[PDB]
Amino acid sequence: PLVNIYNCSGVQVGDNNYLTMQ
Amino acid sequence: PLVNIYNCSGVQVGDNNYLTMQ
Amino acid sequence: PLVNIYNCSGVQVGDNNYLTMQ
Repeated sequence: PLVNIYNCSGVQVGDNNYLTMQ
Repeated sequence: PLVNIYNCSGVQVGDNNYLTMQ
Repeated sequence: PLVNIYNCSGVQVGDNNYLTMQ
């Protein structure tokens, strides 16, 4: 359920097409 | 379900066309 | 379903044309 991330870059709950960045 | 992210950058629940940033 | 993000930058549920930023 709740995550409360407040990050500062790439993230994903988790599913198809895994993210990237640079 | 609920996520409650409050992040400060790129983020995907998770699906096709995985995100990018710079 | 519900996400309740309240972030402060780029984000996407997840689909085609993965986002960018700078």
